Amino acid sequence: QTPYKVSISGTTVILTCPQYPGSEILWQHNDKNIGGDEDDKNIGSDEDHLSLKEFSELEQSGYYVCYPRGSKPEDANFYLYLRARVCENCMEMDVMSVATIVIVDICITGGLLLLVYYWSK
Amino acid sequence: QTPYKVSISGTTVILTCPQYPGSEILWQHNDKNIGGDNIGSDEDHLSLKEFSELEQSGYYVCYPRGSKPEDANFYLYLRARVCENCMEMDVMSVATIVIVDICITGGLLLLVYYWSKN
Amino acid sequence: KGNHLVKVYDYQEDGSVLLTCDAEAKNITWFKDGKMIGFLTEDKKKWNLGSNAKDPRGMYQCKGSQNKSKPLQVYYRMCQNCIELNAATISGFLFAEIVSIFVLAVGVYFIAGQ
Amino acid sequence: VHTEKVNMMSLTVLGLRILLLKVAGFNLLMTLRLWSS
Amino acid sequence: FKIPIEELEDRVFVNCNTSITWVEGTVGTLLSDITRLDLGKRILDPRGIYRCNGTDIYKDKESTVQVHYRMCQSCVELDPATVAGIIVTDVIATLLLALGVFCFAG
Amino acid sequence: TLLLQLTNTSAYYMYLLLLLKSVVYFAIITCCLLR
Amino acid sequence: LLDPKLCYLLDGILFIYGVILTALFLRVKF
Amino acid sequence: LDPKLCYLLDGILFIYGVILTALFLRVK
Repeated sequence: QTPYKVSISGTTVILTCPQYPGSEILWQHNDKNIGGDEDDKNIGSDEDHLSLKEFSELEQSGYYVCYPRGSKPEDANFYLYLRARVCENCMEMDVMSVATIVIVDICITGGLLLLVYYWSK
Repeated sequence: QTPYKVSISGTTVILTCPQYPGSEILWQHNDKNIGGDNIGSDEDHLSLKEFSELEQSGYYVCYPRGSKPEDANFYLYLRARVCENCMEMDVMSVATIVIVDICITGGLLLLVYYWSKN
Repeated sequence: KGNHLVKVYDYQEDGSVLLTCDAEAKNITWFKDGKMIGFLTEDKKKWNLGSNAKDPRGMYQCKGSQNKSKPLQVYYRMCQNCIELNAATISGFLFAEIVSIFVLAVGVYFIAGQ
Repeated sequence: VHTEKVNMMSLTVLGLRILLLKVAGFNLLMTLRLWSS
Repeated sequence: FKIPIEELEDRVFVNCNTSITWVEGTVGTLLSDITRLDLGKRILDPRGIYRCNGTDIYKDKESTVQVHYRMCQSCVELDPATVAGIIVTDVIATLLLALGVFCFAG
Repeated sequence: TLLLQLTNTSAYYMYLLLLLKSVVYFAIITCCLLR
Repeated sequence: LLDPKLCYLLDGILFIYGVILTALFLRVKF
Repeated sequence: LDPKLCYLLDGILFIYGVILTALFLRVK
């Protein structure tokens, strides 16, 4: 029900929770409240989702919570345990993508050669 | 200054700590007393042969005899990985070999062209 | 103890090296190879160097509140360039060079005004 | 022990091999364009 | 209420107090007897949305965990300079090959 | 794996060297072409 | 890792190139 | 296995291919 989406790009992570959109939400992890206090500028919460930069393997890599005001922290029924080997300027590519791009490159090169040879007439 | 120098070649690691005009200079490693008599230990180097990665790394302090192991000058924190023989190409070496090969191919190809033109 | 407060943290499976200076002061900066480069702001005392791939070096001082802190060092040489020298790689190098030279020589011979 | 940059080297060696193939084909093609064979 | 997760050697376990009812995710290598289930290798990058029921002190509660590991192994660190140079040299080389085939065709 | 990095670096240097050789060959043939 | 698979893929492509062209050469010489 | 064998076989295949290319385009 309304799963979390940890979308990441390079060293930065975008983490959003669609459990209850359209309300103030402070997400606490490991028994302390980490919301919007401008703390360290690393947690950027714009409207609902809070982003982290300079992610570390040890700290801030654990549980997570979503709930609005009024309700207590010990009320929410969801918990995200994410461990992220956060890496700088990198992505995941299987062999299939490289094979596809190589085949495409060879094909387009051959097509261009044939086109030029045809134009040579 | 005290430019702590480490040179690693092959599987043997040697090093130097220029502070000494001639003394006992005792060595330490995470509170261990590496050296003496086996484990490599020289007057100036330590000759770390069979240098594996996980079992042998950490602090290394050069402090002469008769002094506490704390009021020494520097450390090095040597961390290294040795496969077997290998070698490390700095950009100077690769530039040198590229230039040498350029010279070789240019000379030989020009000579064979001169021969074939005849 | 005395004068020695520079601890490098390790035993992490990812490629990162970092320092800790256990001093109690405000905005303790970091020296480097004898001229000052880095600067510390509060809420952190974790002046990271990056990754153990660029082979960090040099002597680092954090200005303790008495006079100074003498360095430790940094030296990381993992493998980066690792050309093997067995009876396979050097033989392959010689063989490939000879083959390429031979093919180009044949081509040039054919090239010469014929 | 990390496998982060070995993939980068294996990806760039493929680019180098494809460049070598293209340039060798080009050079052979022109050399034969000249004359003789 | 949380779902404890610990890695003994190379396996991520999920056990809270009792059997865990998988609802969507990864249900692969499991030593399911009554309590602990794991998902084999850590490097395998395991994900999934899980569940477990009331525990010793907490009856009739239901809290869910969501493992979203990212231990990338097929994972490449692209250097912008290197990739840019490779792609530009590749396109230059293919244009040069076209020029060569044109010059030969005549 | 270490062996993969070993072989990969050796082969990268080898292929760069081969491309470098083919470049000077191209230079010679194009000098012949223009003349 | 992907190096073995990539090398064998490129080798397969080059072998296909070799085979088609030797077939064409055999056609012309015949 | 080992990538070394793969690369050696690739080089042999490449030289064979270039030689056959030269012969084919010479005859045709």
